[PDB]
Amino acid sequence: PEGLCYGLFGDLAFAAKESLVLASSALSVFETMRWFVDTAERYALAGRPLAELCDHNAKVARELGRNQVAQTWTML
Amino acid sequence: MFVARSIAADHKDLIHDVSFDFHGRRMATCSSDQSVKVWDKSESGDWHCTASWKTHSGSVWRVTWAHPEFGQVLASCSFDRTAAVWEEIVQSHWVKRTTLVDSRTSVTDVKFAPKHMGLMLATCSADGIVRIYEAPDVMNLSQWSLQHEISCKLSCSCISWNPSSSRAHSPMIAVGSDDSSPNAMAKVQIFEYNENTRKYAKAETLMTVTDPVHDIAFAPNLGRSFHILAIATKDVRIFTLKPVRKPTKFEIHIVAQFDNHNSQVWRVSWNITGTVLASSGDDGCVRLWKANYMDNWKCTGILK
Amino acid sequence: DIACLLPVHKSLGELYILNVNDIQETCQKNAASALLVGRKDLVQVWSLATVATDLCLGPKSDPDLETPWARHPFGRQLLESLLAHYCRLRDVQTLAMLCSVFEAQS
Repeated sequence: PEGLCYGLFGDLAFAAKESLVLASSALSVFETMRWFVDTAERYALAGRPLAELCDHNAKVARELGRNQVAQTWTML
Repeated sequence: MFVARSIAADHKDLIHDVSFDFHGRRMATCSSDQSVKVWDKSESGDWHCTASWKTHSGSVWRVTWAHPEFGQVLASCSFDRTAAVWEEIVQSHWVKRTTLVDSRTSVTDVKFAPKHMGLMLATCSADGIVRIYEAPDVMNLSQWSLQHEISCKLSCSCISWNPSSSRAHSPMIAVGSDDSSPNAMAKVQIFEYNENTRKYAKAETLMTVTDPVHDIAFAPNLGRSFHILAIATKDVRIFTLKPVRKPTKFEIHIVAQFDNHNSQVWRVSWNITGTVLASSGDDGCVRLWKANYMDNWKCTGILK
Repeated sequence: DIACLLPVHKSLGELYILNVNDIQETCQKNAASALLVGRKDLVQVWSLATVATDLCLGPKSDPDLETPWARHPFGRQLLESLLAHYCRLRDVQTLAMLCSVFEAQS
């Protein structure tokens, strides 16, 4: 009776017949990875020395909210 | 906490599958009244129907999208013992391309191969035959050839490919049975492609599963070295298929067994990255599960 | 005087500091002492200690919230590699300090 699917934005589509929620079914999208985009945009990969690149990436990681990621750059 | 925004499908019968395409902005719904509908996203923030037609002469069970590289392509299987491929031509013109008519009883599942080895398509059959198609000319979608065929000696009810994109995992497929036989014969099987014999061969069989299977789903790899499989027989189960160093031999292990549903589990799905797993039982609720760096899976949400 | 052969130096021993109130405070001072003593190995390991103990990566309560820093290949494995290196070098001056700092961090 049912069907499920995910999405790139964490949206869940659920359809099930109106005998468990009998000749029709109802569905809804549940608006349940934002850091990925900003991490991709703000990073630096060339055009600077190694130390400057690591420092910039560490600053970006720290500003985004993940510190365990930020300290790895500084350690490197 | 998700917000459940409902949309009116206006389908004249049940709904059997929903699928997002590649970008999360279009979905396709298959129903039991021989219709396939397409919904697109607006900047306002709501889904509106942009295409609908009459597909088959039976009951459409599944609809799946293809990779955007090959175009906007859809596939569908039905109770009229066929399988079709459609393309959108620019307004909303959806045109039929082929009709895979080789089956004899019915077609239960249809899935596109991962888009790193061509435009390949695998269809199941209630008689127990899994057939793999191919299109050597990527751009003519009217020329499909039959490359392999597998007989599993049991009713077939599900299918799922291996998305692992590395040059260390020979492509493999998983099929699930639904036979309510009195004997406790295994109902999930795995086949893998051998490079030198140009033939699919049985790799391993999940003996511990002796209950009817309703859904099979692999987990996206994204850099792991082993594989993860989810089965929804009567409780959600997660397996592990770590190989041995150099068919191939896998050491299967059981990682989860969740009877939280107190009913029969119908369908499952994986998030985008093999971190969260969804489920759907007869109680009418969706449930999400996740790991905790000790490989101790636990619930992480209940949605009605 | 055979102090040229020993693995431990008294001059470094005089200038050390160990404050439980502020762990991060003591490591920079020890790094400066190592810099003014003539050992670049100590400056590197004390720099790693500074960047390895910041309060932002303190452990949490529920294991499901996030993986602890200790399981990272830089917390408990870098430390355990340096400890083994210094034991092989047989230097009980850096061993005691590193153990004390990382333990008092708890």
